[PDB]
Amino acid sequence: HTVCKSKGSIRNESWHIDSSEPLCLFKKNFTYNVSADWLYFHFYQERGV
Amino acid sequence: INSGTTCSNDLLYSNTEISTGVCVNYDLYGITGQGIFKEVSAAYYNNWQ
Ligand SMILES: *[C@@H]1O[C@H](CO)[C@@H](O[C@@H]2O[C@H](CO)[C@@H](O)[C@H](O)[C@H]2NC(C)=O)[C@H](O)[C@H]1NC(C)=O
Repeated sequence: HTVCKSKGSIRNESWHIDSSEPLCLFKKNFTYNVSADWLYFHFYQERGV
Repeated sequence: INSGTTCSNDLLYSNTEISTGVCVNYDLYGITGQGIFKEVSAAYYNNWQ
């Protein structure tokens, strides 16, 4: 399960347990407009990519 | 050694300088070919483009 820091009520953010950082291939952050109506996302894969 | 996800860019790809006048090999973002380069002022690009 995952909670959000915006006025948390009961539970806490905890979905994995890792004492060390494993080998990672991709990890990054992006920004967007905080005042919008909806957000669209599109995911797929082809030839292992 | 010779494994993991922690590598270095100390290979021949060390941010070489561009050149115009003679067609050279291309490795621009997974693309190959040859062709003369010509500087041109363009403003139809974006961040992800
Ligand atoms: C985030 O979205 C809001 C609303 O969609 C944008 O606010 C608009 O900005 C334009 C440009 O000046 C105005 O013409 C509209 O009247 C604004 N609408 C509202 C409801 O305020 C805001 O500019 C966006 N921000 C970014 C960084 O994209």
